[PDB]
Amino acid sequence: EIVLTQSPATLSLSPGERATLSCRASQSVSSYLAWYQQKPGQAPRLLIYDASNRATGIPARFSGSGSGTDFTLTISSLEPEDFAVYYCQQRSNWPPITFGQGTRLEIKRTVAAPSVFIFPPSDEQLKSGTASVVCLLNNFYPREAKVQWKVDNALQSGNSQESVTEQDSKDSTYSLSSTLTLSKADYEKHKVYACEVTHQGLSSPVTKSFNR
Amino acid sequence: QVQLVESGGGVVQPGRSLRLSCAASGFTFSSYGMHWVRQAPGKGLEWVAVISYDGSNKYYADSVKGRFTISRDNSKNTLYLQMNSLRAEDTAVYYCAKDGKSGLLDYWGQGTLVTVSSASFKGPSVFPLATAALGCLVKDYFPEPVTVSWNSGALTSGVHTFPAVLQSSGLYSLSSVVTVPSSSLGTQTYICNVNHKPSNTKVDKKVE
Repeated sequence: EIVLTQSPATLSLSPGERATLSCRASQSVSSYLAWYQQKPGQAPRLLIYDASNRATGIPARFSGSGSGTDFTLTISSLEPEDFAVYYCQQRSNWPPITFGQGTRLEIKRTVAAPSVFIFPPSDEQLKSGTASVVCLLNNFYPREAKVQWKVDNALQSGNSQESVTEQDSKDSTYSLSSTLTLSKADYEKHKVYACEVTHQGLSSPVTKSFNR
Repeated sequence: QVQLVESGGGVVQPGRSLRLSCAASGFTFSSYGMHWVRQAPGKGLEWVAVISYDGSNKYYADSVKGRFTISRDNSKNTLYLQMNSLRAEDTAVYYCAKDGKSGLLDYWGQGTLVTVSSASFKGPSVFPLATAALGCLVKDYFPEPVTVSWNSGALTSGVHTFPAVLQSSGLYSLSSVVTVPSSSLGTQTYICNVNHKPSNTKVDKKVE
């Protein structure tokens, strides 16, 4: 088993920039190193084979170097095309065949604050003996944020789920939904309901809240 | 003209069986050797198995062995995955790949999705979420996937349809949102159109 390491995880870049991608082996894999492109909801595709070789149909913006433990992926000028996920893989020592974990290429943009929205549970859910509390994080950059739930000032762990959008193709934004799950009974017992938003581009953190 | 098409996936119960297929066109299937790779949700690549030339030689990843078998009908050009004893974690898109002429994955297919659940087929409930934001809450459905529309597709703009969560339940939940002029709003009607096909479930929800 070769461990492959990809650095960074995330690359945040503009179009036209040079792109440089890294892959470290755990022992020498010699020259046996591949690179793979995966655009979203598609499959993998081969870029580089054996460090240094272009695959068919693969444009010349795409490049690689290295030997032993040390590998590079080169893109010369970013097409927007190229903002994707990139994997490395060894054929030196297998099985198992191994992959890198991925680098993702993000569009880099100006820092954007969220956009914060709170949703009380509906009416109609209330009956199913449902209750969902919903907090919205609108169109923000970069991707790291933090939600905190609070119920009558008790903060909530383990009771929550969150999702994130893909990068906005016009905005280059991210959005997030947080779901607070909760008993009807619990719901009723409590008064104050509160989503607390912590982000890079806020002076301070934002709190959206409601009284049941 | 190299094509690969996977078939065979499914919802499948923990403990059971599932066969996958990989139809090759375009090349010497029979000269190649073949793999399967797998892609859990939110997650990276994971090599599963390899079959030779010849059928003679078969390697398996550790997490799979004794459960999975790799095989091959050369002469209907087809690659096979037999999955016994399915667990929860075997949930993944399953890709078939062509070995080059190696350990190199030359050509991949588009994949086929395998979902491993004791959970019962279900439609969603569709709750309302009332510079303005609005949307719909799509609770407690199984399985994937689901579609959202706003105003029959006439609203596109300021739309966020969020990826689904799994549920302790084993049901899915989700959100679609939209931002809008507070202006509008008196006055413009908003309806989220929800399609959940594996249940034959359609819901139209006015939010106001």
